[PDB]
Amino acid sequence: DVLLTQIPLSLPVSLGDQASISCRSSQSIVHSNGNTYLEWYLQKPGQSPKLLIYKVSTRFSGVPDRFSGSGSGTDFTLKISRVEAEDLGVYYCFQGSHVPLTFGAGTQLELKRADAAPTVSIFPPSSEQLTSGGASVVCFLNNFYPKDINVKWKIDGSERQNGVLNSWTDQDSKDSTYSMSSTLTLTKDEYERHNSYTCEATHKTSPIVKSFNR
Amino acid sequence: DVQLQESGPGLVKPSQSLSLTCTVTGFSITSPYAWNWIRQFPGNTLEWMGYISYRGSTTYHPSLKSRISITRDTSKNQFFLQLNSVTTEDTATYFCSSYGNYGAYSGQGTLVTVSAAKTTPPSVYPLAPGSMVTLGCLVKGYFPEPVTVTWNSGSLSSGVHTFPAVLQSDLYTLSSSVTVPSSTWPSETVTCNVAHPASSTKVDKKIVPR
Ligand SMILES: CN(Cc1cnc2[nH+]c(N)nc(N)c2n1)c1ccc(C(=O)N[C@@H](CCC(=O)O)C(=O)O)cc1
Repeated sequence: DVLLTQIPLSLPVSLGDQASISCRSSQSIVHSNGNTYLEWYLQKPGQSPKLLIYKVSTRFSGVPDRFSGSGSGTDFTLKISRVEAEDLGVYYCFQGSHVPLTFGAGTQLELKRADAAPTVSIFPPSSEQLTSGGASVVCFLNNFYPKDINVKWKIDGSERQNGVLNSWTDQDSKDSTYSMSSTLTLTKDEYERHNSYTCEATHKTSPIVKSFNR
Repeated sequence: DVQLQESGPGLVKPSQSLSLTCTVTGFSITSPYAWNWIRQFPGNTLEWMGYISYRGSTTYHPSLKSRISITRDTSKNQFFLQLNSVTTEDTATYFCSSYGNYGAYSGQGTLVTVSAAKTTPPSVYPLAPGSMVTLGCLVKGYFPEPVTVTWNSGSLSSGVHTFPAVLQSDLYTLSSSVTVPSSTWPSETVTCNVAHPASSTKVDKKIVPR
């Protein structure tokens, strides 16, 4: 199978910047008719991927001139001469020259900004959930930048990892920050075995700590 | 003018087969060159499943060839996808697309969930704390995806984070946060509005302190 290597996978940019994405083919993608079916797609969130460039350098209908494709053999490049607010999303390269037809892993074109520490909020289980015999402890690590932040749970001085469910949001369109939710899933009985519940935002010292006592 | 519209069931039981329809408008499926079926896995990678040409000959992803069948109805201007012995690993957003000398056109895509799980509404719980104040909503144990979360019918959208759903074990769970000034809460009403269309539910949970 033809493997497509996209370089880089994450492209941090400022509006107005010149951007370049590379697509490296594991083998030649020249079809038996001499044509190279190398395509570039842009996927915005919620939307389906939309064609930008096909046959290496042909711009699709409605595609601006700031988007251009080039390359030969195993190295293909998508260039964005001026990054606009509407150009943000995930870029994919695709080859249709050999079966199976294949895509690259996707390049996230993301907005740069200054580092931001998260806002940590901890929530004891609700009385409504306790009545059902369940006790979920929820923590939010909101509006941080870049993705370099983690969660750490401590229950009465001991690190907790089992029963922890984490989810990260995409880059926020409001301020270019990321957010994450961490839920410690316990039964009412498990929750009653412990007193002090601690949620921390960690970095590669210094953590942002939130806690409550049962 | 050109439109490719996917249709079919959103839920399929494991070992059963998924069937999807692509309804084409704007031009004929008889126009060159290929009429594709593509899938995008949860938060993921894209896979070209196969295509039927303008002349009716098929080309499949070798790994799917034995389970996959792409057919067409030239007079209805539709093409079809059949994927047989389905696994939980077939859960994806399925799109139909076209390719030719003009480039490519893509449909909007529909999520097809492959699970043994049955339709369950979520349990919605308020999250009140123990200059700004963060409140939340826990939307637990629903099936299938999706749910929609709004805060005060949308007037609070500015300081809202609705986190992606996680699957455990065969049910989905999500949370949503809202941050408002300390002046606004508990003095004024903050309500979390959750809708799960599949089970026809619409719940409104108010955030009450202590
Ligand atoms: C090898 N490819 C298949 C191919 C290429 N890129 C794709 N790109 C996408 N997005 N999807 C599919 N299915 C693709 N399939 C391929 C080869 C030759 C013709 C072809 O002969 N095209 C025209 C005209 C050929 C010509 O230029 O004379 C025809 O009408 O037959 C099309 C596609």
